[PDB]
Amino acid sequence: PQSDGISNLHRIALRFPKEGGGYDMYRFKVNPENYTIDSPQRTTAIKTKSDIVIEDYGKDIEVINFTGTTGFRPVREADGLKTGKQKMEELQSRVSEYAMQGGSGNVSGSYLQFFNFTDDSYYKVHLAPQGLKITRSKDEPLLFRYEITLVVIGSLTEADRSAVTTEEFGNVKPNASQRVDEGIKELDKNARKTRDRNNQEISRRENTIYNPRQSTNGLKGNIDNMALIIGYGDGGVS
Amino acid sequence: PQSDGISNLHRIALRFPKEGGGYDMYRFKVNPENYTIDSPQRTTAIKTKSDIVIEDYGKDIEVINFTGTTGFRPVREADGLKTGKQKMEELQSRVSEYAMQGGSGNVSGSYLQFFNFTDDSYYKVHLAPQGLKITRSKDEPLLFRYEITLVVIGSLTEADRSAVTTEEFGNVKPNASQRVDEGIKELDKNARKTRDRNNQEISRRENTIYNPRQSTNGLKGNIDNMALIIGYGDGGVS
Amino acid sequence: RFKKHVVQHEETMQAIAQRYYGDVSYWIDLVEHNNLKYPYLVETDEEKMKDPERLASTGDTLIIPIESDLTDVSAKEINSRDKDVLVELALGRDLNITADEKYFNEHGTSDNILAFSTNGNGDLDTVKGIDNMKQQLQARLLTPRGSLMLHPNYGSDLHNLFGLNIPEQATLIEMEVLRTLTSDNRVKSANLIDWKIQGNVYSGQFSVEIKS
Amino acid sequence: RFKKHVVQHEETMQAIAQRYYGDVSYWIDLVEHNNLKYPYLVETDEEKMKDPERLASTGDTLIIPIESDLTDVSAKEINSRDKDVLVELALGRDLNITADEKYFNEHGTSDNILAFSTNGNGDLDTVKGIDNMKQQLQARLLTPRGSLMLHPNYGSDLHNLFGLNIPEQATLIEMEVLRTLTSDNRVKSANLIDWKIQGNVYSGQFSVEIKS
Amino acid sequence: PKYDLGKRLFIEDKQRGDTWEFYIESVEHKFDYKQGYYTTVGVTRGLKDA
Amino acid sequence: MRRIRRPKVRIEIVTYNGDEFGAKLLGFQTKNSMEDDSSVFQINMAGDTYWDKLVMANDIIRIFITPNDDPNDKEGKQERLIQVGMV
Repeated sequence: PQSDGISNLHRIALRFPKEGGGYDMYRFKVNPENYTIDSPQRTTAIKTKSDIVIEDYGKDIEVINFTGTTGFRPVREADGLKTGKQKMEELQSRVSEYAMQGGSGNVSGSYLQFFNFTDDSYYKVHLAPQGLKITRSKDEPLLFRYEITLVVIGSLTEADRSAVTTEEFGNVKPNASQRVDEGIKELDKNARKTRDRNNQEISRRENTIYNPRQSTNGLKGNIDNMALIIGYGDGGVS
Repeated sequence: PQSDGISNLHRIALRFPKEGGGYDMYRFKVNPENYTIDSPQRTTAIKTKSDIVIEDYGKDIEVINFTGTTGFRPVREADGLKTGKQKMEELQSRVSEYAMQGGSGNVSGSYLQFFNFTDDSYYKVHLAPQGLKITRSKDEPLLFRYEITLVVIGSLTEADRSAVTTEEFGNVKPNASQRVDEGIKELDKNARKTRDRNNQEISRRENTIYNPRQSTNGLKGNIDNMALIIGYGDGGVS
Repeated sequence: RFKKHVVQHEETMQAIAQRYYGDVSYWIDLVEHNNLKYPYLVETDEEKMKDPERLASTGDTLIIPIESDLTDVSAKEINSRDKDVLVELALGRDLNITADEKYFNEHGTSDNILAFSTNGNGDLDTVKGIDNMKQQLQARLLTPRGSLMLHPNYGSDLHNLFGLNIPEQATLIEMEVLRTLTSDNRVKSANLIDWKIQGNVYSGQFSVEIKS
Repeated sequence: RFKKHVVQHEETMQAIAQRYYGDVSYWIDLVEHNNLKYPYLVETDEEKMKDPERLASTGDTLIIPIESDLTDVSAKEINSRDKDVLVELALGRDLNITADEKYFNEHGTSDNILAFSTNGNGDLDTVKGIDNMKQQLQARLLTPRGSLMLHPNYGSDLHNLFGLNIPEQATLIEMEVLRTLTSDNRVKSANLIDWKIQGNVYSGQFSVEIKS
Repeated sequence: PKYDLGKRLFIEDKQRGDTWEFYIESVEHKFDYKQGYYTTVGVTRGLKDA
Repeated sequence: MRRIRRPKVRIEIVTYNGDEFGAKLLGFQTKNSMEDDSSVFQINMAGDTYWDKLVMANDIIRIFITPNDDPNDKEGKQERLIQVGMV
């Protein structure tokens, strides 16, 4: 909530993956001076000789950028008494550690988790290519300023795409394929050669999610499992 | 340090490399008017039809840029009485010694140490592509302004790439291989030809940190010596 | 997958097919999906008495395929079996382990909680459809993330979250609940309706879009 | 390389492999590293008394390879029997020359200060493991940058940094010590935790992160 | 200048801890003050798990 | 009035699931020409997953393109296949 005469102001906090698993949970003690959010669209416009054609491909990657200053006067902390310079240095060190460890293409763990404690909204975010720009000019000598730009991956309400547990009814790991392969490994080279011959003969004679119940996709697996317990030719078929 | 609660801040200092061994330093009598640090990230975001792909490849170059002037008052020095003009001339000469004979001739130092006592931060820096920029203006008849941009090689606390020591457990030189080469130097032409023929014969019928403790990497090296000195064939094998 | 429909007064059979597919001509497929005789719909309910299973009337329920499974004979066959029980094919059947909701709700995150039980006599209690979905959200969320002895990243971080009662921490509990619940494909999405921080009691209530 | 671990109350051997390497499947190769008989982990010590060396029970250590060395047969054979001798072999053994520990700390940056000693009986003293590291660091730190007869650019300029005790000299000394310590690849990082002055006396301490 | 024609090339991938082996058949050098200094290494007959 | 278009590409593969393969689509080309004696197509894929270890050679990839909006009931709602071939 913002200061609206009904509730007191609340200020932004950022959750980071802890390198031992779990998290760190940093928070700002003075809120941003500028706050900007962009929502670009992938729409494109092409002009044909007799008509205009409007084509859209959906939402594009959002950008979050904000700028602010760390407070001067000392302020108590939930486990210390930390000054503005220590807070800014802690921020720089978190950011440096998060950027440097990403040298394997992408962290297998968390993106940064962002809580907008001011206007109700939550995002998962990544460091933008502008990065953490820190400056301190002649004006306001004892106040630090920080500029952060981020890109939004998705809402924090939704879990990871690949991690979603699919239906997986029936059996995704059928035993028929496994024991067929074991049988065929156990066969003699001449046996497999004759099986290849029979397959080629059948192919000549062509012309001229899995569930044992209410499903036909696994029909071949039951038939392929046969022709080895029963000698349907010196070797299986298909 | 700053001016707040703690004793008087310490100015920013620059350490350059002495040709004749040792080091020479340069402290600014007047702190810079502007001080900017850019820390971008090398990461690209490209959305697919219904997902967002984020890839990263490490931390980007941390670019340091600051602007300062030199006072008109004189001030005590370690040797002599140097005014702002002399100070800026010495800075120019130092930068020119580091830059002009950098690509030509040779410079003893491989890098420059940049000390931020006021910000309590340290880095190893090299002249940026923008480089030094000096300018004097109408409304500063007596003064001299400098503008410098830098690129951070890395943290000053870490050691140099070339001054790093690996684990190097056990012998690092496999003396058997190195003296097989030596024993081979003496061999007659026929011995070498028979060695080559034997090697070919073994080769065409194949498919059908040196430490002998807690490792098997140096196995064949000791066999070669033993086969050479004892004599498996006229030359040897392998 | 499918949609429900309720037959309305003098409802024209072709109007159903048009109303949900735009063309009229797919009504031949729809009536085959629902195992209807030629009298596809009838005003009088006494006429249904003669052939109840093969004759529908006002207020009866019909099954509407989605467009892709329209001409699949196998879907037509299965959709002729699961009439007004088709939900069971998507949400599934599983064993009941919630023997008393009066028990585990008062003990919460711990070892040695849930257990198999028996409804009726002799047949072990199998809990089905929406009631399977209740269990498969509840039993998931009570498990801590690391727990289960195959396929880790089950469960939730909920047991970590008993920190200070201050507002940020409450939103952190909302986030882990949302994260845990949207993790199974059977739910489209989730969002918070309301929350209430008592002196040491968190209370909050959440919507979930179960499919069908 | 490896990670240390301990047996917890009624933890199964499946549970460990799953938590550290992800897949439970790997426990099978993981028991060979700890040389365990079938009762791989067993709760009771009076049951470990059956044949003590071939088992682990509650409170005992365990060895956990990195995944690259998990499949190596040589790593299996070595970890099977060496057990606690792992750490010593992994961080090294050499002669002890810290004979006069009270003394070398009275004349550092001067030569002739270290010397062989005798421990046990009839054999030169040797140091191992963490103390191998305390020795080499202490000596290396107290050696000038170009004074070993081969592989120079080894040591420090600590003999050169004596100055007016103003803070810039103290940061310079800090950086030299950190460079000194971080030279050996076996140490991850160093950082200062205190620097302190007493007139003409420097004092301070550094924390070093040694690999497991 | 270490890379030369006909020389065997060993690569270690840090992205996922993989190892690659190659055989050099062509190299094309490029030196210019305008933009850095590059060296192409053509390879053939490459395989993994080196 | 100006037409509105919302393309929606699908990809199906037969020997990793095809629906996950289609999700990481970014762009493709399909050179087909009677002038020459060979038809060739190219597909650009994102770097999210290591495709080198997955997609074995000689697999068959089918591509389907949605011309315009489904619910509008336009003639373009046909899911016409654009090209099929062997990688």
